[PDB]
Amino acid sequence: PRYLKGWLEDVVQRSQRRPSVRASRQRPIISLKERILEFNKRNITAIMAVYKRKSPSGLDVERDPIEYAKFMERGVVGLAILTEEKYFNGSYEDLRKIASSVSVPILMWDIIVKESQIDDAYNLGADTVGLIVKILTERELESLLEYARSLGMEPAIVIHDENDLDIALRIGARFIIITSHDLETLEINNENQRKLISMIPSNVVKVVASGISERNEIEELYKLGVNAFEIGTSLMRNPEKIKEFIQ
Ligand SMILES: c1ccc2[nH]nnc2c1
Repeated sequence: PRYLKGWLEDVVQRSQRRPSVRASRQRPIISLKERILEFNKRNITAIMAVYKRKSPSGLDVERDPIEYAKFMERGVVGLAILTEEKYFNGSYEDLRKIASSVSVPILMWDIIVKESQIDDAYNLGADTVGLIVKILTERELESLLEYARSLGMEPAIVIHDENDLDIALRIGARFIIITSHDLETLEINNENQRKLISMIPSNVVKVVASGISERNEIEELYKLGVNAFEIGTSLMRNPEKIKEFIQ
């Protein structure tokens, strides 16, 4: 990984040490990227709900993971499940239970630094993972992107800024998450969001993550050509908002 400081440096060490999990998957991979393109074609709003009990910015909630996933299943294009353990209070067990219990594609949301975590996502039943340009060197991103593809996954490459986007396009990303989360400060910062969306080429499926809490926000972003929307903290607090997002 890159040289890092702070809570991200802690998580990267934790990820580096994390043992490979005993698990095996119960259905073939379903491409999240392709399901997004199918929603788009059907003129259906494509929401990726996130399951997480805690977040480094302070979310703290208890909700049963299988009940949340089944509630969400009919409304979402897919689910992102936290498996990072310390700051999000997730676990691979949450992903094992969810991916065996619902039919929609699953992204395993974690800080991925090594091939064996991608093997963990595959063996736990996930269809894809995020690879974060701020964590990884360009060489490690190329290597992990190819490794994920070799398992039949198309990973989402996560970007925060223009330097990240230049790397994501150079390595041949076809699936990007644009996040407004500042890893320092841990605040939502949308100042570059519109510019970055406008710089993503036609061959790349784009998803936004930015503390979305209103249908109006999704509406405005869809007009800019965003394909799907990662929504986490608002749905963890009020799951019933899924209707407002997709009605
Ligand atoms: C990993 C996987 C998905 C993400 N969405 N925003 N930030 C992410 C990091």
